Amino acid sequence: NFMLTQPHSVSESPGKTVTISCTGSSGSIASNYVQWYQQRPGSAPTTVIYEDNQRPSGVPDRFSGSIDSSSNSASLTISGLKTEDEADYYCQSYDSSNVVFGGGTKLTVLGQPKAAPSVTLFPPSSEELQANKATLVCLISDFYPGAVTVAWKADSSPVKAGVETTTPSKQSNNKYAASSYLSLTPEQWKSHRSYSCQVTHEGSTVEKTVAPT
Amino acid sequence: QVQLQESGPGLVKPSETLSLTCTVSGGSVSSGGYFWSWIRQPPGKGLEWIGCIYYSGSTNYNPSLKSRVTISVDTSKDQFSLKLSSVTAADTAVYYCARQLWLRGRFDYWGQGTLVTVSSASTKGPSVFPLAPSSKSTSGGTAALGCLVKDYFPEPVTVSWNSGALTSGVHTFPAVLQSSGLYSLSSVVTVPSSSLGTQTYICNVNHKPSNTKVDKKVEPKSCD
Amino acid sequence: RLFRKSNLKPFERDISTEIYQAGSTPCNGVEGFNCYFPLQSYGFQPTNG
Amino acid sequence: RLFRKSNLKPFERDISTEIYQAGSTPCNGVEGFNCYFPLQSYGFQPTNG
Repeated sequence: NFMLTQPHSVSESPGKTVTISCTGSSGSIASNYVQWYQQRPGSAPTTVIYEDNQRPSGVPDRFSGSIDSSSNSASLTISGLKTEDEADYYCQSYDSSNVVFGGGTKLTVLGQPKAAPSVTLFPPSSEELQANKATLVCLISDFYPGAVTVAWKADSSPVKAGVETTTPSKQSNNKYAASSYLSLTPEQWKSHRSYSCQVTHEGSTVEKTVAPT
Repeated sequence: QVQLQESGPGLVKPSETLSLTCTVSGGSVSSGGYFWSWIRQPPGKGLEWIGCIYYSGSTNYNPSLKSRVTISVDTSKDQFSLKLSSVTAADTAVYYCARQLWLRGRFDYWGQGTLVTVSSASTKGPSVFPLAPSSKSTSGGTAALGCLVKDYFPEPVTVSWNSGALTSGVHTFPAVLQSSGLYSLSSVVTVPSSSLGTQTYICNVNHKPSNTKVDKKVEPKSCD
Repeated sequence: RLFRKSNLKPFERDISTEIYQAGSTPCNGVEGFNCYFPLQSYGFQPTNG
Repeated sequence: RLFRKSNLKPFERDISTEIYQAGSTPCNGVEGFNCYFPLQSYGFQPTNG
């Protein structure tokens, strides 16, 4: 029942010094070796320090670890923060034939230009109609800030059932992109004269419409 | 030096058997007195230790994962494999086979993490539908066209335009959960309106988990 | 506030935006090296822990 | 230059146009309270003494 207590979020400005704790509940930290791991998002972890006071060959001198067995908290002193240091930190122990890791500490620093929400619409295809399905796709792209609200409209009638939208996502040109889908039956597609998707962004509204043709 | 490579499928159904094999190139499993271990990491969560093994029959397991982990070492093929039983939906984690020497020490070399998201026993092929551009689908001198990837399971799907020839203006959107279980997304490209009736645009939607490759041509809408 | 010349009496408010000498520089009692006003801005964020 | 954060080594140049902080509070590097622009114009005049 030995676990390593690690702070969830630690955030400081670059260039200063920080302290990351690793606290053991039952077993003392001086009983077993503690290994710290620094892992990029979407990448394999890499050992940043081991044996509690000495460094691996490859990392800078700033990654220093200390052991305070009185409070049962293992400390990792990191000084002079940079851009590449913004990553997950995990501490390891061994207990007794059962390797136990830490909770995890990541650093987050806390930038896009404004843009115009170009919106395009498509009607359901004939191949989809032959499959007894219909879907109206609403697309929001090249916009900033990434906070848009979607509202489908039937024949002058709001639509909420079957509405699926996507959270705004960063593009390659530093803008946001978004989507909205309206699952619909083939007979309801031809029941109304027109279907329109309205996009509200920063007060302004961009509206397009489609019709069964 | 030495490197570690994982294999095996990226999927497993609920209440089934997982089979992930990690291979060794550039070194020997039996030589050096070297141990072997597996580590998983859920997305957004901390690392979790599964178990460790020796080149002999010595092994040890996490008591949370006890009586469920079966790991074996075959020296002839110079690799080691882990078998997991009674897998659930909470076992969705990025699995790392871990080259490590000191049992109380460190995982000095890490293999690349294979994504194994446990499916919801609903794996199925995608339904690709064309998105026909029209006069109301363009705003100015540029037009938009794409393909709709709807009703597929599980993640992910790779969509490419003209076998990767068209990359500029191509936007890939994250998927969203539908009203009933399944996923849906789309991939679109912005092109000038002059090249609508003179250029052919074909989207290539690939679904490796369902082993389905669908090529759908995109044409302007024909009014009927 | 981060800095002070010495201790302060309890139940006393200090609004001094006057130079604090970390070492010893007069710097016209306005600003310069080794002389800063003690006031400091925070680092609040709704996405904190 | 009238204001500087720290003492400077001999034989160098200071060109940094960042708003010097008269107080420890950051101002996002803008001419606000407790933070003033370290560069100033001269007062040269042909009719001086």
